[PDB]
Amino acid sequence: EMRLSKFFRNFILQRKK
Repeated sequence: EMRLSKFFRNFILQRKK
């Protein structure tokens, strides 16, 4: 939905941990 979750998404995205 947002590209903001990119910079750290590239590192790793684990919203649900």
